[PDB]
Amino acid sequence: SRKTATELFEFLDGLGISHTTKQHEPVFTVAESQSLRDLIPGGHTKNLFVKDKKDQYFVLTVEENAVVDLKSVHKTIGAASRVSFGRPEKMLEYLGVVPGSVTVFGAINDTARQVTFVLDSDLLENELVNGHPLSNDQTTTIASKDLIRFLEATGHAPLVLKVSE
Amino acid sequence: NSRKTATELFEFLDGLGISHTTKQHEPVFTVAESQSLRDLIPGGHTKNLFVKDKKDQYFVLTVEENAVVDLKSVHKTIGAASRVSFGRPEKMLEYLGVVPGSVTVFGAINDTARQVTFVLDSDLLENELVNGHPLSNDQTTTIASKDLIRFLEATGHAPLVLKVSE
Repeated sequence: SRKTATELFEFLDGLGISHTTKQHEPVFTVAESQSLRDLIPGGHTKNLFVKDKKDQYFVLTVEENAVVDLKSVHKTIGAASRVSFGRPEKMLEYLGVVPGSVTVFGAINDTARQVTFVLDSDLLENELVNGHPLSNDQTTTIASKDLIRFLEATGHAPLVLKVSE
Repeated sequence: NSRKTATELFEFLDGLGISHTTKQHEPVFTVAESQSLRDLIPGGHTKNLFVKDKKDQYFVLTVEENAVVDLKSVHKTIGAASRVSFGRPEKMLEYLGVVPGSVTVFGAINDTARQVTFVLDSDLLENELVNGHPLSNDQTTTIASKDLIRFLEATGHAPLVLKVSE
């Protein structure tokens, strides 16, 4: 069963992870999305859901303005081939999210631990990081060190690697 | 309000003598799927910021997909009256004939009242070729960067070519 935002917050509370959240209308355009980010301190995350030819799945979580070279990233992350995008059926199955609502907090839904989470080194140089708490009408801030603790608590030992250009 | 079809756009470009090529594709939404698609399509890929100032002067800033615009300062570069604010969907549809998820520099063809000032980032125009959705997000169309300027001019939009990216 996919978790709700409330269930995510409760899980963070049980872990002793502090969080704050802004409620907002979902945003879509380039200027409106940026305008919203600029009101919310911290690194804002974006996620690449990918796989290799052996059907090993990864989420690469990077800062919003970072660029990943999809032709080469496999070599950094230990993938079996050049990566391909993961299709939505496995994205739903594993992370409980749909396109437009992808979030690193989706780790909580991957109870079979099919996804390897990679966190970009530069992203974690931010004191605070942001993602949607399983809903796109909220943005939640946690400490970057607590993102690691969150992932570990869901059974996902993250790889911290430089995947951004 | 004008809301032309992709066909109408192509015919307009044909009458201008602007060569175009288009890739048909399912619409893409995720980060990796969008990037994978861009990597198959040569040229600079465009993204657009639809903004206004306190005097309700509207602008479209068209930049390369991986560029960043400093929204706190860009008004000084483009000659706006104040720090800019995002343009809301009503006016975006009224002027450009586009909705969220389908914003495109080709929407200039819909701005028949010429309410929007188009600004092209100078770095973007160093690409020989540039890409945008031809008024539909299941296609991506490539034209020469100099032809993007010709297209804008033809629609009655003299573009400002300025460094608006960081």
